[PDB]
Amino acid sequence: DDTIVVTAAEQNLQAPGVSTITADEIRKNPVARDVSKIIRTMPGVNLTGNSTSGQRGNNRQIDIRGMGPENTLILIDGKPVSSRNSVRQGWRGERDTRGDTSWVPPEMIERIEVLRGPAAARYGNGAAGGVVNIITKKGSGEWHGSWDAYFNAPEHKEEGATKRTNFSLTGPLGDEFSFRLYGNLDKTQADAWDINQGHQSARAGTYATTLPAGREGVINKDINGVVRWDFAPLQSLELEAGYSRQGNLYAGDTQNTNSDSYTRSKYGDETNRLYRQNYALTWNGGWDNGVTTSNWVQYEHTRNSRIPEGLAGQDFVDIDLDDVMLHSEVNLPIDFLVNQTLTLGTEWNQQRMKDLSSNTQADRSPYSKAEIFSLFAENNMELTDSTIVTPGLRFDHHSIVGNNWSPALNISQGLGDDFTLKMGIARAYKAPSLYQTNPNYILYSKGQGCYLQGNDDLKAETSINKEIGLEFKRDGWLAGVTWFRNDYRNKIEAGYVAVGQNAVGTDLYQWDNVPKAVVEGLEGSLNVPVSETVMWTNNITYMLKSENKTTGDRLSIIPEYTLNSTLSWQAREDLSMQTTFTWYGKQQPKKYNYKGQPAVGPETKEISPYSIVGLSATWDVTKNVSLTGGVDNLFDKRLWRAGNAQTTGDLAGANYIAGAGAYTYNEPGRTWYMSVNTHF
Repeated sequence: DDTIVVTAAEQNLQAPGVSTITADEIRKNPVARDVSKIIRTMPGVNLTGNSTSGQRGNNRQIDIRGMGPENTLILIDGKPVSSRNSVRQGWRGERDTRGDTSWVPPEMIERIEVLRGPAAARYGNGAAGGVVNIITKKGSGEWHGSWDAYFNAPEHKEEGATKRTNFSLTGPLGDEFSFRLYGNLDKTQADAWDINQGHQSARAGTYATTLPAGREGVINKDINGVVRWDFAPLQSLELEAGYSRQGNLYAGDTQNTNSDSYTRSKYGDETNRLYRQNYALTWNGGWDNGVTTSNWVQYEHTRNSRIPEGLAGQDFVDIDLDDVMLHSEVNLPIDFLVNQTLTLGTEWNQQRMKDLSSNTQADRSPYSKAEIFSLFAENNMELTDSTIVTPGLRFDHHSIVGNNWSPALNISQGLGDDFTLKMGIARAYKAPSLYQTNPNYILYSKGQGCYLQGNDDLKAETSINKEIGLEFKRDGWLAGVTWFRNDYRNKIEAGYVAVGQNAVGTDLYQWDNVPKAVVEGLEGSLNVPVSETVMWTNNITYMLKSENKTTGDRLSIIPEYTLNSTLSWQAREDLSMQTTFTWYGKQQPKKYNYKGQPAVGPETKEISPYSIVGLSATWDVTKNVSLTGGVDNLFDKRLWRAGNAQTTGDLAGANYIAGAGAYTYNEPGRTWYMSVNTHF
């Protein structure tokens, strides 16, 4: 019998908490400044700030199932992106990066895999929330190429516009060789410095001329090369090198005085930079035998050169991150008593950091370094014609933190009538950062929270993630309901109790483990082939629970439910159109302030449910030219950041900024856009 069973990894793409977005979907929904705009329309995915304090509220990233953006792991072609680790995390979880879903130009994406909960855990370190694996378009050995451009146009200028243009080339490079090359340039203007004027929370005294800043701008440059050697049947070697330069257009958190202040002297300048270099060597092999192997090595070098903000107690300060990842694995089809494919592998990862942070403040440390070594086995077993079980175990040894065991089990059972029952459970793993495990890494906050330092005795974060799903599927019909729950263990947050004062009576805290937190909810999907030419797709997500069991507070600020819906019409064979609709449930902020007291008055403001609609059309004029036009936010529904979620100062004193509650971000208004794709 020659029916091989698919690998556990492939099987897992069928888990109820996995979604795929195609190049076609991407081409019809042109992205402006970030592809997370399309990733967030998947069920169980939200766009939210790094910190539930509302700080850096206009820097939103992909959050999966309410676990927080920090818990989403991004891979490019299966390889982890560590770049975010060159920027230190703040006291409250804020992180001054643009996220990791903007390294790959949108037009270069073949497809996107979004894995959530149990399916995502096998990827190891960093996957507590989920995995977003970005797959690039591959070349075929013959000449092909593309030349594209995109730009939008906000009806309200305060809102920054985006322009993007890119190209790719691929072809034969000899006998057994080939190459792919692509380059990208994009620019997104920063929002106007006074965009939130007339919307700022109440403030006074030293804060009265201050305003909440809008979104910061960005400038991207990228170049990527790949050489592929197809030396044997089912045998290839692939060498990749790439380079990206990401720069900001400053606005900050309070780009606001009406005065010509420090905030206003930088507004629009590049004050922060990221240079990312990645190099990879990949060996994939196959045999008539059924056996496959995948072995690669990646070296990622990231430099963060930023102008520091504030003080303690224009010149760029740099931080360099080095990451080398080794990965090796074989897939063995096996006929024991039942058909099955055994996967066996190992990974080695080393990360080095070189800083320029000693901080007098009257702690000096040059490097940081850590290694993770891993072993893992997975098996995909075909128990019956309708029954599949995939058990797995991953072993991780972290150089500072020790051993971690991560078991997983996903089951799939056909129930007849094109109905399926699916369940999974897995233990996720996230190791603390070079920063959080370093006693030398300190942070001060005017307060006495006073000083916060590393902690070499931190446990890794862990998470038991579960899901049960029911799905009906056929002929373009799809209906599904999924229940999920994560019991999050040892989340690393700023500590809740001093560990002793200093040489002044000044209190010191550590990064520490929160014992328990929970996230629970429901996911639904509904696709209706309305007509041979008309499709209607929908997904809904509803949150039952989000909570840090230690503070009793929310883990992430997201809509209580989110509904996404697309209605598309294939009018001509070369012409389509679509309308897009999203509806958000209400957004409730934190319940308690920094000193554990109930949020009061303004700090408690919620955003009511709201919706945004878009329309767009794509016309393939020739098999070489495509034009796409659309408008986002058809009804111009807008939101403005009013400041951080909570009150700073004293409402009854002379100096203060009233809290914003959940109004921590700008939803941009009606916007026109156009896309021109040229290809062969």
